Amino acid sequence: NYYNLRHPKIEDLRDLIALETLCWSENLQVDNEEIYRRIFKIPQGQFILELEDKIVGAIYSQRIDNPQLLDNKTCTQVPLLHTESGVVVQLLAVNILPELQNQGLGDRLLEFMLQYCAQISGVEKVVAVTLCRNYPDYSPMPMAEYIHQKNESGLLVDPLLRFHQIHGAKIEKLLPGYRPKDWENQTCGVLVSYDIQHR
Ligand SMILES: [Cl-]
Repeated sequence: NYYNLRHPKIEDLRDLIALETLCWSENLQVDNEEIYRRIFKIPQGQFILELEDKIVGAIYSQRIDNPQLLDNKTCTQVPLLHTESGVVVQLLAVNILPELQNQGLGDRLLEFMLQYCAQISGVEKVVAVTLCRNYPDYSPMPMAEYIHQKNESGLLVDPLLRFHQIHGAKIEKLLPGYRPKDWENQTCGVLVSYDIQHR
């Protein structure tokens, strides 16, 4: 329960690759080179969660000029969009070791990140391209309808979209072809946005 939150160092590389493998299927993982880019080129944009000298989580980001740039892109191209002075922070992933999920860690990490981005000079907006977890249970309902499907009390039915919703995200739109290998979601990412102006 003794947690530390810090920016990554190069030495974290192998543990963060290990975290990537544990958190995502092979088709959904980013490659080792991208983990290295984040920690070498943009350490101020990433946060690592430690539990007694062991990494158990990470939240990642980069800065881009505007969300429209994400249209018609794949996840492997989006690193090329990074700009040092971009007014939009793009959250790239929230990773929590599966054995430690549903303990509020993701919640705390996202909140911290959101607060942190709100005080970065020049940053106007935060967005993320996330994805559904349970679309195969609802197929063939169109994904464009599914991503807004709320139960009777109003939380989104999809647990990954709900996570963003409960932290103040607005579901913007589908991004077809964002993840060519994500066949359960028919390649589609989901763009969400955070209004950070109150922060
Ligand atoms: Cl640059």
